[PDB]
Amino acid sequence: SELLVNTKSGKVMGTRVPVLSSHISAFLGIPFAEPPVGNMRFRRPEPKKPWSGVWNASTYPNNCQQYVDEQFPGFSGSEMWNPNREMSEDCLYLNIWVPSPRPKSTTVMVWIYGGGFYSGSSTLDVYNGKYLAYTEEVVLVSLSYRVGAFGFLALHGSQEAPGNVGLLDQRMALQWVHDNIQFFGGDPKTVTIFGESAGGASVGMHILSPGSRDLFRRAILQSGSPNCPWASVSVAEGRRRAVELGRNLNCNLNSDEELIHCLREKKPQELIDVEWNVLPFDSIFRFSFVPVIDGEFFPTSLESMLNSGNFKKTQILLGVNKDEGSFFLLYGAPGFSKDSESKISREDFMSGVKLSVPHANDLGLDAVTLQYTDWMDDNNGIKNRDGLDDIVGDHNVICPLMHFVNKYTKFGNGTYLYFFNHRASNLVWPEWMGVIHGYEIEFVFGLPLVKELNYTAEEEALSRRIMHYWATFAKTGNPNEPHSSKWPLFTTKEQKFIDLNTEPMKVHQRLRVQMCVFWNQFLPKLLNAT
Amino acid sequence: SELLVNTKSGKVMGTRVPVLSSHISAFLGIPFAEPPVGNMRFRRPEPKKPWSGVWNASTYPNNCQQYVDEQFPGFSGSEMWNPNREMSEDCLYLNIWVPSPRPKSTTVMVWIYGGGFYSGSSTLDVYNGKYLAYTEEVVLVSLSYRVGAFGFLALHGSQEAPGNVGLLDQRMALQWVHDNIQFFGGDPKTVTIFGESAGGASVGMHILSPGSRDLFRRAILQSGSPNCPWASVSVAEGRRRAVELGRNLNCNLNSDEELIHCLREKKPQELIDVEWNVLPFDSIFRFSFVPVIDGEFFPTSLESMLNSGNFKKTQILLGVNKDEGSFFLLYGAPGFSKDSESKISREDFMSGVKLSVPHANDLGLDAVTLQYTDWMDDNNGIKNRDGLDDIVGDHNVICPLMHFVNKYTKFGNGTYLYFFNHRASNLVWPEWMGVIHGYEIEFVFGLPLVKELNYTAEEEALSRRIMHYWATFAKTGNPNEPHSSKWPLFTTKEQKFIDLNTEPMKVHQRLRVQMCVFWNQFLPKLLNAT
Ligand SMILES: O=C(Nc1cc(-c2cn(CCNc3c4c(nc5ccccc35)CCCC4)nn2)ccn1)Nc1cccc2c1[C@@H]1CCCCN1C2=O
Ligand SMILES: O=C(Nc1cc(-c2cn(CCNc3c4c(nc5ccccc35)CCCC4)nn2)ccn1)Nc1cccc2c1[C@@H]1CCCCN1C2=O
Ligand SMILES: *[C@@H]1O[C@H](CO)[C@@H](O[C@@H]2O[C@H](CO)[C@@H](O)[C@H](O)[C@H]2NC(C)=O)[C@H](O)[C@H]1NC(C)=O
Ligand SMILES: *[C@@H]1O[C@H](CO)[C@@H](O)[C@H](O)[C@H]1NC(C)=O
Ligand SMILES: *[C@@H]1O[C@H](CO)[C@@H](O)[C@H](O)[C@H]1NC(C)=O
Ligand SMILES: *[C@@H]1O[C@H](CO)[C@@H](O)[C@H](O)[C@H]1NC(C)=O
Ligand SMILES: *[C@@H]1O[C@H](CO)[C@@H](O)[C@H](O)[C@H]1NC(C)=O
Ligand SMILES: *[C@@H]1O[C@H](CO)[C@@H](O)[C@H](O)[C@H]1NC(C)=O
Ligand SMILES: [Cl-]
Repeated sequence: SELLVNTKSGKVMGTRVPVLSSHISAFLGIPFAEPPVGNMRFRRPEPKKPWSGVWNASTYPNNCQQYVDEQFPGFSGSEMWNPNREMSEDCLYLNIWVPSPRPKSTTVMVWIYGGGFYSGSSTLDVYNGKYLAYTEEVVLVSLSYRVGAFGFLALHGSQEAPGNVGLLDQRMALQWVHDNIQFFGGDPKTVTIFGESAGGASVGMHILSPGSRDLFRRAILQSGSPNCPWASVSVAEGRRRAVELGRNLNCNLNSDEELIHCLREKKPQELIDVEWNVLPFDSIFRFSFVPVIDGEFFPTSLESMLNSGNFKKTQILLGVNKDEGSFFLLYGAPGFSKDSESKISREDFMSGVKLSVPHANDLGLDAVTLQYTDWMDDNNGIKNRDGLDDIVGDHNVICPLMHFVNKYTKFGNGTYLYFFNHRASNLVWPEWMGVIHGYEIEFVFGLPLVKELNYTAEEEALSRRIMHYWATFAKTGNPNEPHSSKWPLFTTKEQKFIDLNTEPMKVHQRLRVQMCVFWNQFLPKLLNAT
Repeated sequence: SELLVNTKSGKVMGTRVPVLSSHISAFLGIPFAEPPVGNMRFRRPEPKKPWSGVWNASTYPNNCQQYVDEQFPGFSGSEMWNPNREMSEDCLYLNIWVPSPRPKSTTVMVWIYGGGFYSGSSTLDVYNGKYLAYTEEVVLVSLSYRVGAFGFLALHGSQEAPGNVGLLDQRMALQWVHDNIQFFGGDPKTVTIFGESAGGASVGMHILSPGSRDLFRRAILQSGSPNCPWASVSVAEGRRRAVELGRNLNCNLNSDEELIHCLREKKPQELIDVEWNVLPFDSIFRFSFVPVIDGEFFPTSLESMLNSGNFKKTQILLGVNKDEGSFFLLYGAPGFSKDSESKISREDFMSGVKLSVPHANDLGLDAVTLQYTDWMDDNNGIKNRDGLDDIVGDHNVICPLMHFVNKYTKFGNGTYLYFFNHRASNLVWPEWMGVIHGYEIEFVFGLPLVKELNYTAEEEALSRRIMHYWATFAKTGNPNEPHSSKWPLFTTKEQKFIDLNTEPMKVHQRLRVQMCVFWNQFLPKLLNAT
């Protein structure tokens, strides 16, 4: 009744779920695509053919095939991001939380997970949509999309592996929401897409892409933006990496057809076991199979589209965390450890700068080093550690996002910018890692409202504040409720943003402006000239 | 008797001068070279031919021909640097102050004036040697040398205008002191050469040049060093500037012989009136006719000599003032005025860095700008003003001297480094100009001991401290008297220096190390790329 919904592709039966001493409706694992298996590996997705009978939507779906992180086996801080369901190429499903009783036509929020375009799952505990759906009375959808080679192997000119098909998975789930969310009490004209890291870059890519623009109303980007250096490659580099994948697996490389036929014969984990081998440099915060600037999903270069205003004009809300770079250093840079303060020697600092800016020549590396080194105190291991942390976060997340925010605001209809700098009281990671990439998600999704998880009362209040900003923005284009302190519009001239933490809101201006002139203006000019 | 001295070139008669309620002997205007006039213009100096009779040495000599500064007619702050005697090409003279009664064999200090190698006079009020000679019981000499085209026109390969003849003037005066100062009670084995700005660069140039090394014992460099960017040119650039001088005067340019012959026929003022026209760029802190790296006075490049230890190994005392760049901006950069706070707009800032680093390409100018701009507050006219001030001082004086001191200390026998940051209570210049290039000289020469000049008691104490440091260093190679606070040696590892001011001594380390990494390491590497 409330749990039995007839959609344009067939009937679905959801389940009644408890939430915070109440209940709401969950529809888990609804298919929005034909399974992209067999001959459909690497191909654009196809709409799900209608089914007869009742689709059982009581259980989370499979997760897409991906490299599983084993660096810290059994450690919750890393395991919380790994697939928690069986992995399968048959993974194109979405999940829906609906307030109970079903509202008439309410705001919809669609979550796009991150994971560097090589990993990610809609089913992680921190993406549980029920607290936000219940607390803010929104219809909350989480989609899925192919990652790694399965989603982003790009042999431009082939229609069998054109590239960007994981972005097209996202778009097909948005099309399904557009066509069906009315049956779940959602308003298809008031859909907000939001996501973090690669999911934030994805949100920005749909803002840019003409074929995506009519499938949502407004957007939220968390710790990612479409212009991030890791978020896309050229057609030539994508082809190079695809050919090198075939080389690693002893494939015929004489033609796209023969290469693709070979790759389609391999078991999924065979592809995954060599995926990191196709990267051109030793690096951190770089991923093998990512979106390609193809001339179709992206009609021209990202920068030209931003400069000309060739993008969807709407409201955006976006922001970054204080220490975006810290876990990346843990995973690939010398001298870092989860079990120590990770004081970094001068030698390991120089190695880390090179891993962090792998495309830079030696003069570019010198420029980065000078910008982040205190030459009154250059053997300070804490300053070396924190300097590397800032390099990774500034280069890969904060300054790309500030470039996006300044270009977008010239043409958009409203920008709201935040700086999340609260360290959770119950964090399992060491203090040197600070406010880590991804650790605002648990506040956005209301996990501190769960007493059993042992957040402080101020952390519950912060989460409620953030959920209300997010959902009020989603409903109206403005995070502030009329009548009371106000989160001010970010403007080209004043460039205001707010901190998000347990203290009373403070307004600041020009987020990280000094370092981002270096990353966005000077270093690109230096690398181009040298 | 005491005032009658027979030298190797002939007899001289000095004069008895009052000083601080006592008296000392002065020997003013002693010739040490043949007048470099007529066909001797531009040529190496010749020793003064012996004279008969008694040279009347009671009067200051003529000053060398030079561009006279008329920017502020009648203003003492600028007029105090202009020639105060008649100008003449017949200007190669020296002055000697001798304690009374005549000492037996005492320490000698020889002053080399600055003035950008285009100006300067031994006879300025602030170079009056009588207070230092009387107070510290030293024999004090001030020499002279040809400036401008007369001293540094350079047509390499010609023996008629080889370049560097002003430096050979200085060397001939050092040779005269070596041969004759014993007759005045001075020890030729304990001669300290000291000088400021171009005079300080000159002192460092005699440290490097083999033909000079044996003519002094130890050295003091004030706000100047031999590697300063304004202090030398290549043989090719020296030739270009010489030919351009001839072009400005409608000279035959077909050979060095004809060019030189044309220039020797011109009145001195004719050369001076076009001197500034040969500079390659609009600039500040750049001078037309300066030492040339010739393969003779300087056997190889300054950097290669510093790197190999090819220089005199002895003790040095050297340092800088807080605001070296300030008067240079007043003289040639937009927005600066002696009669205002000189708050600098962003537009005038950009023009100022271009005038300050004239040799830099656009990428280099961006790098300077980024290094000295606070992008949280880029329209602050006070920050823009002080940033430009720092740029001029760091690039032209402080960081070249810090490079010299770090290279010298690897091979030398004792380095003492100071930072002079006292603004005089009776200064005639506005507050924004701070601690100005040249304004430590009056303390070195003891002018605050003259009650009539209205220095404070604390400033007289500071002057007495500085004169005792300078003279104790001259006598012993160590500015400290073994018995009490102590000025520590500058070492490669700890890099210590002291402030010089009216407060109790502070020891610091790594003088302006952050900016000097930029000027000494990064920017040269940037400018040398594709
Ligand atoms: O894995 C590699 N590099 C790497 C991984 C990552 C990485 C790891 N993870 C784990 C995912 N978990 C987390 C997520 C987030 N936050 C986290 C916070 C803490 C811990 C895990 C997190 C937020 C966004 C969602 C995901 N994400 N990114 C980031 C940057 N570089 N390199 C690698 C792995 C195997 C083999 C090789 C390599 C390298 C690559 C370079 C060439 C040579 N290599 C190999 O052969
Ligand atoms: O004079 C010019 N520039 C300039 C002068 C100077 C300059 C002036 N002076 C006066 C000397 N007096 C002082 C001294 C010292 N301190 C002083 C402190 C305050 C005032 C005068 C001082 C300490 C060292 C001894 C000298 N010294 N340096 C410094 C840097 N740039 N440019 C100029 C002049 C005439 C014509 C032209 C130009 C420019 C040159 C560039 C090309 C175009 N130009 C001209 O046509
Ligand atoms: C050397 O020159 C000085 C300076 O002109 C002569 O001394 C001046 O002489 C006049 C009268 O002859 C006195 O009124 C001044 O007081 C003197 N000034 C100084 C500074 O001494 C001196 O007589 C000359 N001696 C000679 C020519 O033998
Ligand atoms: C749907 O699946 C769940 C678990 O697999 C089960 O508990 C439920 O009864 C199923 N409903 C059906 C088959 O109608
Ligand atoms: C958004 O657009 C409306 C209508 O064009 C305009 O009135 C409003 O000022 C805009 N707001 C912003 C923040 O651009
Ligand atoms: C949460 O707090 C309760 C109450 O003290 C405690 O029993 C439980 O172990 C805590 N859980 C965690 C994961 O810290
Ligand atoms: C100076 O040289 C002497 C002679 O070798 C040496 O004993 C002394 O340690 C040196 N002093 C410094 C400060 O280098
Ligand atoms: C010194 O001060 C006195 C009184 O304060 C004044 O008469 C005299 O002119 C001053 N001298 C100078 C050189 O300024
Ligand atoms: Cl100042």
